[PDB]
Amino acid sequence: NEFLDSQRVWAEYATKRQEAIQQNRRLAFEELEGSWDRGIPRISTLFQRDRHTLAYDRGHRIRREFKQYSLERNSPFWWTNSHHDGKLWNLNAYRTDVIQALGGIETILEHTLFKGTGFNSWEGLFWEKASGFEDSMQFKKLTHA
Amino acid sequence: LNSSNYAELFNNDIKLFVDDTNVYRVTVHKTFEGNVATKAINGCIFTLNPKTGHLFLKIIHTSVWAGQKRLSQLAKWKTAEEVSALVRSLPKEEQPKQIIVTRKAMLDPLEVHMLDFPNIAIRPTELRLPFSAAMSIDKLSDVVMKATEPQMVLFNIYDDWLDRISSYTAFSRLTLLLRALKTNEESAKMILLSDPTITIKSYHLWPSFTDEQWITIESQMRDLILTEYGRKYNVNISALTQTEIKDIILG
Amino acid sequence: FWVRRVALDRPLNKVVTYTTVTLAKKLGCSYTIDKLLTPLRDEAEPFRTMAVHAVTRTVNLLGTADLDERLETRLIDALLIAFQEQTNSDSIIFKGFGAVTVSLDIRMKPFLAPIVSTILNHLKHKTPLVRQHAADLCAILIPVIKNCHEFEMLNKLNIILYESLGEVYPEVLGSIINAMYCITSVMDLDKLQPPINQILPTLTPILRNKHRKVEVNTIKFVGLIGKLAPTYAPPKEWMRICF
Amino acid sequence: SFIFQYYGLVIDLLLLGQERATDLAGPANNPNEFMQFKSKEVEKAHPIR
Amino acid sequence: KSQYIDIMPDFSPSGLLELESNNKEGIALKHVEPQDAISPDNYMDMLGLEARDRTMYELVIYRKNDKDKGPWKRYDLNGRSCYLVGRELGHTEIVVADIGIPEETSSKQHCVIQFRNVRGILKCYVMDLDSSNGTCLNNVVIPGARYIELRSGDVLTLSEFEEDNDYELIFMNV
Amino acid sequence: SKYEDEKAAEREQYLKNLNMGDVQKLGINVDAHDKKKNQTASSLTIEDPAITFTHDKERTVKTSLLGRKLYDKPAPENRFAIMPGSRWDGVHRSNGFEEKWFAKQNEINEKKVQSYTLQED
Amino acid sequence: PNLLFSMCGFEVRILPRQRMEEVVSNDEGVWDLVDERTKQRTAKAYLKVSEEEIKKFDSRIRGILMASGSTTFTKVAAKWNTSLISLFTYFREAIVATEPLLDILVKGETRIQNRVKLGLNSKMPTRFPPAVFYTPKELGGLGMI
Amino acid sequence: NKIQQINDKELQSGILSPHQSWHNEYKDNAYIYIGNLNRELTEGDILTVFSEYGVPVDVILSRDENTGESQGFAYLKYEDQRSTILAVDNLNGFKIGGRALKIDHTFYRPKRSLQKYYEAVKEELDRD
Amino acid sequence: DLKDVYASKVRLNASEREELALIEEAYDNPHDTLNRIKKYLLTQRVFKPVDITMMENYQNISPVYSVDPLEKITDAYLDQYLWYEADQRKLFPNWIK
Amino acid sequence: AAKRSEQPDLQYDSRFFTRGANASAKRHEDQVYDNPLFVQQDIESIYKTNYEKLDEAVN
Amino acid sequence: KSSLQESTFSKFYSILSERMITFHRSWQTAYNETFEQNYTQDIEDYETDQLRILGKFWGHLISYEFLPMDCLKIIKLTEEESCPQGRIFIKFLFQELVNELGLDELQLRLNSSKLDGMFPLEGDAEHIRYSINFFTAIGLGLLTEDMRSRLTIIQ
Amino acid sequence: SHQLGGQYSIPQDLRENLQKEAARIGENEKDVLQEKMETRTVQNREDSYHKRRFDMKFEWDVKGYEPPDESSTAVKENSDSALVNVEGIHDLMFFKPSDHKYFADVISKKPIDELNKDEKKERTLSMLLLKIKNGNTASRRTSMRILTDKAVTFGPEMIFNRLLPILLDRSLEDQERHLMIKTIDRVLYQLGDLTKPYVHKI
Repeated sequence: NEFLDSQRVWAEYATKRQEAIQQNRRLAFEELEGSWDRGIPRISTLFQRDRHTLAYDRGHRIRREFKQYSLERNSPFWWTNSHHDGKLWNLNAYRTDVIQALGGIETILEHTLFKGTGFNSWEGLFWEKASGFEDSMQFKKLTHA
Repeated sequence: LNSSNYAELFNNDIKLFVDDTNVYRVTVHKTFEGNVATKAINGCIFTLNPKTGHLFLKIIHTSVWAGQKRLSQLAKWKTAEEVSALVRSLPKEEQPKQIIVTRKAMLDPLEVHMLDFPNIAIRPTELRLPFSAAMSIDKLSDVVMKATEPQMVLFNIYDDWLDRISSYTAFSRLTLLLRALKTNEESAKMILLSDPTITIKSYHLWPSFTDEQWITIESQMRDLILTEYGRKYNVNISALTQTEIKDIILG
Repeated sequence: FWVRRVALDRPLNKVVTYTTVTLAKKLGCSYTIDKLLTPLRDEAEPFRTMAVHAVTRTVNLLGTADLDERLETRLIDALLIAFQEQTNSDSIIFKGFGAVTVSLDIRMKPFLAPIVSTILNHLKHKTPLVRQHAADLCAILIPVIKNCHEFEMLNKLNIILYESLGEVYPEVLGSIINAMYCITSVMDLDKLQPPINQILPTLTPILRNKHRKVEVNTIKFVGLIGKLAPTYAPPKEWMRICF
Repeated sequence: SFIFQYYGLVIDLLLLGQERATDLAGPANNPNEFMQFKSKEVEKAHPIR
Repeated sequence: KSQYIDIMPDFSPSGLLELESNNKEGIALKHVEPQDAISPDNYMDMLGLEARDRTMYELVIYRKNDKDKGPWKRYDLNGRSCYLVGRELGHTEIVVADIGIPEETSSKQHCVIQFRNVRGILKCYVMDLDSSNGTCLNNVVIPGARYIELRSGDVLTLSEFEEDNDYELIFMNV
Repeated sequence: SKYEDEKAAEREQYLKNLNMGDVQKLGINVDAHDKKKNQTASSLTIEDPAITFTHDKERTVKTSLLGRKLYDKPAPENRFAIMPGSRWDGVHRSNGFEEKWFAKQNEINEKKVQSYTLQED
Repeated sequence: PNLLFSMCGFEVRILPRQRMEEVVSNDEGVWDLVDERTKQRTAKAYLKVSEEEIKKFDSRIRGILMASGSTTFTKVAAKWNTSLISLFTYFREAIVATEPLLDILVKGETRIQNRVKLGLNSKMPTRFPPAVFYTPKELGGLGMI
Repeated sequence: NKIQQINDKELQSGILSPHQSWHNEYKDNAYIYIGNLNRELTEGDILTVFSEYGVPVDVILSRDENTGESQGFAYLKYEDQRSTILAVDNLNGFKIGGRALKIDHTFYRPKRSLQKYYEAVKEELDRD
Repeated sequence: DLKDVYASKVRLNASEREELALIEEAYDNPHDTLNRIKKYLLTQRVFKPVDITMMENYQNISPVYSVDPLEKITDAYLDQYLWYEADQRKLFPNWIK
Repeated sequence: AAKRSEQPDLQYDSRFFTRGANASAKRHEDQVYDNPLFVQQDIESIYKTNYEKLDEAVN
Repeated sequence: KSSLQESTFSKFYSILSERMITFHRSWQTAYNETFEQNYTQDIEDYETDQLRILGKFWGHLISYEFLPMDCLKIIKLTEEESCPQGRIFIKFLFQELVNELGLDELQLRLNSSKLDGMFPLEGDAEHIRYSINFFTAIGLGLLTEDMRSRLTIIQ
Repeated sequence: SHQLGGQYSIPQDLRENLQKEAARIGENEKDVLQEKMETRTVQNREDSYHKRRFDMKFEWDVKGYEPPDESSTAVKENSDSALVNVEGIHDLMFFKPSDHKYFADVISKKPIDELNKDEKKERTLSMLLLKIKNGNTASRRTSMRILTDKAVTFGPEMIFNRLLPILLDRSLEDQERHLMIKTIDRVLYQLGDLTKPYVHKI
């Protein structure tokens, strides 16, 4: 369904490109709005910021697969490159639906220590992330543990 | 942005708000020669659970008023009948611990009718709540005026907000929407009905905005409430301190 | 001359500001601060900063004894707005608070309870730069909270600052320690909460922090305790500080 | 990986022959896309398709 | 009543905007090339042929007092898409035109030889730039500011009458 | 003198309307961008197989909101999507601010996404 | 009547539609091969995931449960999500009719949930309702997909 | 050029909104001042450069009452006031015929001695 | 390409800190780095040794080669340069994957 | 007579290049999602009092 | 409505639908009733990307005979009583019927049913003009050849 | 020529336009490393008025496969005068293209049979100036103190003929400008008898 869809979307790009080179219009943004997240690679990679250096990147497929032999830890996405392809999946609706299947946010938070904090609501809850200051106390004065 | 007073509305035991401004209602008319005429139109008792958003709209037909006088204190004795008839029909898992009345005048007639239920507390608000402006909601106004019988209607005033906000947050959105329909009804309705592509679902009371479209509109209702305080009292907002500004926005 | 385009170029900015402090000797402080209340709450950041410079230099000349109760109310409210909107590490808003609060000292007393709860709120915020300014404003206000005799308010701030000594961000952590130094050198050491024999052992591993703002603030607070309350730590604990 | 594909080019030419590898690659001025022939007579010319 | 206002705006282009847009030292040059302008060598590479099957183009200068001594100069016409024909006396001038003629009756900017790509087909044209003394193709006067299609062997003169023509310009196509 | 104040107050009110823009006196600028959504309905117009037969080219001049002549060819871009008038050369004159403006706008929108998507627990 | 091959981890079986006795409708995991000059569907391609790459996925789950950092509960969950996403977004349709891989996916999601339960020293199911594992990380959960 | 310096500092602060800009003060003003012009450029020549950023509805070149030659500055009004922000911060410091022009926002005051000049201007721009 | 290995890593040994310092030097003075690459492609014919380690995959083990960091900058340039030129000049035909 | 500025073969709307196209490609390796769950994370200010516009509307 | 929230069609909703119809004849009836609700009421609501998923959903169930060809009886091609969004539904439903069946098999089934609103052979020559013009725009002129005879006789 | 299947991606000729557009936009658009290469110089900060410093008067096709040549002498001969050549490739933090012109005795290769002592002295001066300008801190610090002592025995003519022209090139960096202004100031203090043509050049 991706491949049938990108057959359609790239042929629709090619006609609107000819309609606008013919008539000296500019393409309005709404002509390519519905197809922005379709395609293989993606419509949206036509307009990314570093597209002019990425035209010089050649043989990027075989480069990514030969990192087995030179890197000890590699990503499991050896087969796609989102600079050249765009991101080829979207999972935000899983996150909404798994909340709904657990019973809602009120049912989830009755399990927790939310009420002992004293906060009134939970839409602005933020967990501390990794900052780069965890081992910013020592330099080499650091044991094996 | 939020009042520090009403955090105890949202504990786990059931509460219920009761408001009675719209019970006995009158439109001015003129006689066909020309005069002042006072006809009674239909009225409603407003009853809200602030946790769940359940709205028990008790419609009051004009047929009850046609045979009496001194109606302005007969009205409050009818409200205490219907609220107490409402409490008895609920099973005791669902009966409220508290009824909160928006007016001081309702404490004595409700405590007369609630003698059968001694554990239930009846107490007034230190808040001032704009529940009288709920007749400016279109779906609610149509049902009261199409009514030919005394009848109860359940509504859901929170639509579907509860999926993604807490009831603390929905009660704050509600009483800002109801406060701005009270201060200036017609310009408040322009803000809600500005975009035609944003539609109200048939079983919903409000247009289905996105979560960023609600943040924009909530900022516009606060600017309506302040801009009309400045017209009414001839004050610039620059002369007001920040603590006075949140006092105006929250009543 | 008090427009957004004047505030954007620095050489016109410093000339319009000097003319305002020159003219305010004739015009008075009450006439001048009333004119600066609108640039102190403007949406543009560097126009808001230009007003904080003019406010600090006017109050340092003339005092605040001219101001009535309503301008003191409006002035303090505007400074709080310009503190709440700050997004860069410019220091004049703290020089501005210190100048106004030293001027009107005991008249500052009804304003102390809302500013402290604002400081306590910002210490819960997720941006580190917001947490850091909150503990900078705490350290500025400490001698005015003492002068208004509010010793229950100083011990509330000191127990809450003590609970934040586990902070990972060094620029926030250093200004927490500075404010605990400022409270401690004001207070009576027996009345202090938490007691010094709890505070000093918590400071001793923080001496191994490698960042300079944590270090120079912690040596001062260890050295203040070694002057004022040395018998509250055992001798083998003072030698671990020497090493 | 550059060496590896040029080294594997040799084995393709030993498996196909000069004649059939020219059919699949197209003329050098106007080459074929992947699995594209100039005609069907060229396609059916050889049992390797 | 004699004049409304003595001041009276112009609403007419002075030279400076067209001078800065269309570049040459000092004097603004007319003839912006149209969008289908191509050099012959860029037309041969797009069709991809070796030089034995490429078509060349050249403008050989034959003197009118004698064609017998041979070429005056030989100008190869493949490297560019347009060539300005103009006045290069050689005795102090400033260089304007690519193809310079030592003719006093010719302007600095007299005519251009313009290559175009009309539906995949290269076609050499020529335009009179509304010069002082006019231009004649095949000893026929030409109307100004339209591209007249050239063919092989044709002769360009830089003056309207046969009195002032001292050189010839032969367009040769293989 | 109350006569004289009104004659001056009209003079302030006359110079106020004379210095004020014609788009701004008439109507809000939100609507013409919303009229671009009315053409977004006309993307459904091209899909319809019946529209093939009604469609003919009846070429309309691009025209300002007050109704004034505009430029013909495709123009360089600005932050407000204002279109050039018919007296323009076609020569692009700039100190290059508008390109430098669009670069910060892209940069802000990019940086909002990466602040979430580069986080690690 | 079958032409079988295996490429890039996919097992492909091709039936022409003229050779099958009864043409029946299929789920996802079977392709419709279309004849280009007519646009008609003339063959069917059936898809599975190769046995060699079923074992590669199981060895990936064994590697996750042995790495440094696999005692930290959200780190283990995050590695479960990267390898599960990288499996499902690569094969997508071939997973459907590949039954030994579904059995291995059940065992792995149990083993990673057992790493959390054993790191808290208890296996009672009343202490670990599914909200502890499947609530998103922005609400304080593990966020296992 | 001081205007081009304050736009760089505004852009680095990430302001980018017109209502938070220093341009916001002049939201009622549709006229612009154009200065440091070359002496040969004329009214129809000014409408050509400045039409890139919108539609100019009035123009006034100021030129002496005796000799009738250009003082070196002009005024121009746009149909849309946002074209004023465009011209001010995008055409400022642009070298046109040797000299770099200066553009600023302005309040224009028309005079009596240039009255019939204003219709000799208006009949050109009423055509379009 | 060489930099993206370090996008994740928290604790680096001395060889990884030495590796990032050379890349940051190549950003800061790109013309002197580019002349170092040409000097090596013309003259350098003896090289430092390569370390090998094995990866655990439970069904097989697989070797990983770690090349010297200063030599990797030249090899990474030459990798990008050779695939860019083969693609322009159409060395590899359409069937090669 | 003015030599026009050279324009590309296809002109585009401005919004193609200010949108931040393919910006989610610069992620952490273990990021599942593209945006935050709540809008309250991504916004800085819920509401800011603009004394300029509110005073214009009153007066 | 769950299926139109996807970006593309999928075999999941079509395979699930067929299992319900071949279970019991009341599920057969709910699918015949829903096809008329989608065409007569709900057509105005749907965007063009949602009409690709609908016409391929219904054209897949029509071509494997879980719906009769006589469910297309409700469709009438008319200048006045054909929605622009309704005509987009027929194009997407018939492109799916051509791909599955093939064009020669599709002419067998359109002959076997008696659906007049698609192929009018009885009169009203402006409607016979509309239908031939409809189907050649879709890519189906071979279907039109019976109606092409009736028009040249009348003119 | 028939496709044998369909198109599912960007078509073939349409990718090549997009690769040709980046070729055309490549000279106009500034690269990130091209950005750093300019920013190192003092000239990048300057106004046009400030850049007036440098104005100041200081006084037939044949096609077919052929293999590349067996010894690519040409290729080595072209790049051996840009990289290797002859210099101290261990004490300098960098060597620039403009450094080829000014110093140029160190870059040259005439090892013996120089021109009687005095030009042995002329090379050591350009050795001192290269180590001051480009050298690391140990090399700079000694040759700075050596040049201060050897200045009185060198001619003032010899130093300012070589030192002053470096201060006029457009490639110069901020620390490189400072160190040569510093060398002038240490040289001027000792000699004290300065002629009228050299006062003008300073």
